[PDB]
Amino acid sequence: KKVYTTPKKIKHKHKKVKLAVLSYYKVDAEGKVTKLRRECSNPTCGAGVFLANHKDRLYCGKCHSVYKVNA
Amino acid sequence: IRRAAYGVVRYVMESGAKGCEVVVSGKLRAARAKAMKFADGFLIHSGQPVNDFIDTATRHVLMRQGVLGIKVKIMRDPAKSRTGPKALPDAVTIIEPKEEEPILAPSVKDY
Amino acid sequence: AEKEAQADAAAEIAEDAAEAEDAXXXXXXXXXXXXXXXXXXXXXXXXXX
RNA sequence: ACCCACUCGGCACCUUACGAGAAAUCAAAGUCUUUGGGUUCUGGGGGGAGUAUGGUCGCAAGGCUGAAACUUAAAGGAAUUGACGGAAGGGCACCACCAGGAGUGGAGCCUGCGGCUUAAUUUGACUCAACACGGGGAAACUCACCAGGUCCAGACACAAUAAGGAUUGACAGAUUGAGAGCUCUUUCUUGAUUUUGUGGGUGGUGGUGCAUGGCCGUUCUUAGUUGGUGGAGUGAUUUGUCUGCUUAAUUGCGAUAACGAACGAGACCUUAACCUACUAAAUAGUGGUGCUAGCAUUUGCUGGUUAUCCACUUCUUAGAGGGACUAUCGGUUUCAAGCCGAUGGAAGUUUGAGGCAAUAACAGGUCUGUGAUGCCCUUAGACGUUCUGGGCCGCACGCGCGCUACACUGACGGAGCCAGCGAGUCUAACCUUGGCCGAGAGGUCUUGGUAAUCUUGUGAAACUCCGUCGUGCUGGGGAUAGAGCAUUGUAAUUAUUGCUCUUCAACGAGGAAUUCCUAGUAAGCGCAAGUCAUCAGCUUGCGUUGAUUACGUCCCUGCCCUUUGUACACACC
Ligand SMILES: [Mg+2]
Ligand SMILES: [Mg+2]
Ligand SMILES: [Mg+2]
Ligand SMILES: [Mg+2]
Ligand SMILES: [Mg+2]
Ligand SMILES: [Mg+2]
Ligand SMILES: [Mg+2]
Ligand SMILES: [Mg+2]
Ligand SMILES: [Mg+2]
Ligand SMILES: [Mg+2]
Ligand SMILES: [Mg+2]
Ligand SMILES: [Mg+2]
Ligand SMILES: [Mg+2]
Ligand SMILES: [Mg+2]
Ligand SMILES: [Mg+2]
Ligand SMILES: [Mg+2]
Ligand SMILES: [Mg+2]
Ligand SMILES: [Mg+2]
Ligand SMILES: [Mg+2]
Ligand SMILES: [Mg+2]
Ligand SMILES: [Mg+2]
Ligand SMILES: [Mg+2]
Ligand SMILES: [Mg+2]
Ligand SMILES: [Mg+2]
Ligand SMILES: [Zn+2]
Repeated sequence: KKVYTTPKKIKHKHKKVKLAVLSYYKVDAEGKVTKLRRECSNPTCGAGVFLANHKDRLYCGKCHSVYKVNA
Repeated sequence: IRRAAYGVVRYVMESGAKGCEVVVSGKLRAARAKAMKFADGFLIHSGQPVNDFIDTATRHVLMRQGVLGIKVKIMRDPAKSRTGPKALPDAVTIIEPKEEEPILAPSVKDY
Repeated sequence: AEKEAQADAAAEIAEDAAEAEDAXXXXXXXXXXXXXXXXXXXXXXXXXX
C-alpha cells in the first residue's frame, strides 16, 4: 500500500483528574454538618448530588449536562 | 479418505439404492487440488427423471489445511416409487404371450 | 481400504438393526419474583431546600 | 521361340505356425531347464571414452591394439495407451463460406476499455471465451479511492491500578466543517460495568482464484463413456466401439470374432400451435329478455344499463383426456436404414423454441456475493467502523458495444386507430382512473385495486387516411449553448430528470476492413419487467408490421474424426 505519513502531534484521551474530593461539607465543633456546593432541584437527582462552581455557573453533573441553574 | 467414501457408497448401496455417486473435491495434505468420483451401480443424468429419481447434496467440510467439497448422488429405485412414475421413460416392457393348444374341431358349449 | 470400507457398512448395519429394537425442579421464575415480592426491600427519602 | 510335367541349383515373394521370441517379428531368429553335431569371433549396467598411455603402421589425415581414477540408479529394447505435429485422407456449421439482407467501420452524442491527468480520479477481466461484462444506470449511501474528524463494537485468562475511588459522562467557553466534552479550560457526575500490561481473540471490498470450497465460463451449434459372456495378446491392451451408407446425433442400416446391454444423444420435461368432444365460470364472455337512448320507422339499425331475471360455453380461462407415428400413395436407395415429392392434416425442418445434459480437461473467471475458507498481512496515529467533503464523470487522444440521422418508401400538421409479456400499498404511502387548474412539464380534490375484480381495452409505436413543405445542408438533422418554469431527493454546483423559448454544428450513404442472420426468421416498431427516491441511449422477455436470398458446398476461417511420426506423459507453455 503506502504505510504512514504523520505531520506529528498525536491526540490524547483524558485523565478523570485525581481529587480526594469530598471534603466539601463542613462540621463545626461536635458535630453540626453544614453542606457546601448547593444541590440540585431535579427530582431525578436526589439532593445527594451537588453543583459545580464556575463563572456565571452552577452546574449539575448528575444530569449528564442538563439544566443550567445560575446563582 | 477412500475408507470413508467407499464405505458411504457401500452403505448407500446396501440400503437398496439403484446407484450412487460420491465426489470429494479439495486439498488433502498436498498443496494441489484433486477430486475423486466414487460410484457404484446405476445413475441417470439427463432430463426430467433427474428431478424424480436422484437426490443431490453438497457440503463444505472445513479442515486445518483448507476446505473440501463433498458431493453425493443417490439414485432411488424407480420400481418402489410409491407416489410418482414407476420406471424411467426408457422402460418398455413386453407382456409375454401364452403357449396355445389349438385345433379341437369346433363344436360348441351350452348352459 | 475396500475391506475396511466394507466393515464400516457392517458397523452401520449393527447400529441400524440394534436401535430398531435395542433396550420436579419447581418454583419457576416469574413466580419466584412474585414469591420474593414480599418486600421490606427498599429505602426512600430526600428532597429539601 | 513357346506350352505342360518333373528334377537339380539360384535371386525372392506368398500363406501357415507344429515351433521360437520381451515383443516387433522369424523356414530360421525352429529342432533350447526334455539345456551337448563341428568350429571361429565379440559382449558382461550407464558415463568416464574409443579418452589417456605404450607399441605399431602411415607422407599426412589418421588406422590396429587400448586402460584406469572418478562418477552414477539408471541408461536401454520392443510393444500399449494417451497427448502433440509447421504429415496425409475424410467430415460438420451463416459464432464458415455460397446467394443475399440489415448493418457496424465514416459523422454527432451515449456508453465501456486503454491512455493521459489527478489529492483520489478504488478495483477485477485483455483473442473466439476482456471492452452497455462484475447484473457496474456511483450526487449521500453504495465505496473499496483521496483530504480530514470520532468510536471499540479490543471475546476470554492471568496480572497491575484501585473503594481514601478502578472507571464514565458533560452544560458554556475555547476549539472544530459541525449542536463531537476530539482536545483544552472549570468542577460536577459516575461506581468496579472499565482502565493499563502481557497472552489470546476479533474485524478487514487488505493479499494470494498460482493455497481451496462452491458457482460459473470454455472445450461443446460437440458425440462421446463404460461394463457382461465370447475372440486376440505373457502383458499393458485390443475386438465389441467398423470400410461404406444414413442421421442433428456411437442416429441407424449394413459389414462383421463378436453377441447382447447400460451412461450420454434419444426418451423426458416446459412453452407456443389444434379440440362447436369432457367438467365449469357476476374476478371471463355470448345470445334472449325486461328498463332504456338515438336514427328510422313495416318488423329494422346503433348504443346505455356488476344481478331485474332465463339459457348457453363458440370466443377467454385451465383441469382431465384426445391428437402425429414424418400417416396415405408414389419416387429414390445395397429396394436397407433413410431421403425426396404429392395428398390429406391444427401440426410433418428433432412440429417450432427452450429446460435438463455423461466422462474429461483449463493453474479460464470469481477470496469484490456469502458469517464458505487455508496461509500471509493489519489490528487503535486501524487496512476495523462510522461522520463531513471530494472522487469513480476528471480530457491533446487510440479501441469496442450502442443511440440519432444524412430525408420525398420523408419530415411536419390534422385525422383514423390496433397488441402481447408484465407489475403494483401493512402495519404502508406501491400501481393510479376520474374532477378541476396549468401552454407544457406539473399541481390539486377525490377514487378502485393485496388485483382475470381497479390502473388497463395498458386507445404503444411503426402503420393507414387528408393536407402543408418541394429538393434547396430545406421545414432533412438535432449536437452545442443561453435564458426561464417544474419534479425526485436532507442534498441537484461538475448542470439527476422533465417542460418552454432561442441557439441550428457534424453528417449529401461512409477506406482498409468486419459483425449478424434462412420464416412470422431478418429487419423496421414500440412496450413491460430488471436496476430504480430520481435517472435507459443497457439488458431480460413481449407483441406489432413483415421481406429479399440459400435449402448448397469445403474456397476462406474454425473445430471434430481417422491414418502416421514421436526421444513428449508435469504431455509442445
Ligand atoms: Mg435430452
Ligand atoms: Mg459474404
Ligand atoms: Mg457492406
Ligand atoms: Mg489478480
Ligand atoms: Mg463518505
Ligand atoms: Mg469522551
Ligand atoms: Mg498478537
Ligand atoms: Mg496476532
Ligand atoms: Mg482457476
Ligand atoms: Mg445453426
Ligand atoms: Mg447391428
Ligand atoms: Mg439417456
Ligand atoms: Mg372451449
Ligand atoms: Mg397441404
Ligand atoms: Mg491464472
Ligand atoms: Mg480474506
Ligand atoms: Mg466506474
Ligand atoms: Mg405523421
Ligand atoms: Mg437547416
Ligand atoms: Mg426536425
Ligand atoms: Mg417504483
Ligand atoms: Mg424502467
Ligand atoms: Mg447494467
Ligand atoms: Mg503411439
Ligand atoms: Zn441535576
